[PDB]
Amino acid sequence: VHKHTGRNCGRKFKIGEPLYRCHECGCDDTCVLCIHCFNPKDHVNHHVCTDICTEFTSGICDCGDEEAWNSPLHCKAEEQ
Amino acid sequence: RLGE
Ligand SMILES: [Zn+2]
Ligand SMILES: [Zn+2]
Ligand SMILES: [Zn+2]
Repeated sequence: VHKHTGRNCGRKFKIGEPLYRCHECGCDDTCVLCIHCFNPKDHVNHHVCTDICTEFTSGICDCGDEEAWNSPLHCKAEEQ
Repeated sequence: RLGE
């Protein structure tokens, strides 16, 4: 359902929705992952922070956009 | 990305 094989996720966050950042994996502070995409197995000993999309905040999940990540990601939605 |  949340699978996006061959392309980026690009899910636009809604108010109150959680999002993920990894200090090690993100190219900068703005690189984020939705809950359907964030895979714990990609960030075992990494520094991960969960945030919440506010009224004052907007944008999209970067899962599958290689420009956003220092390391290749393994999308959670791909797992069976 | 997230911003704004
Ligand atoms: Zn996503
Ligand atoms: Zn994904
Ligand atoms: Zn990471």
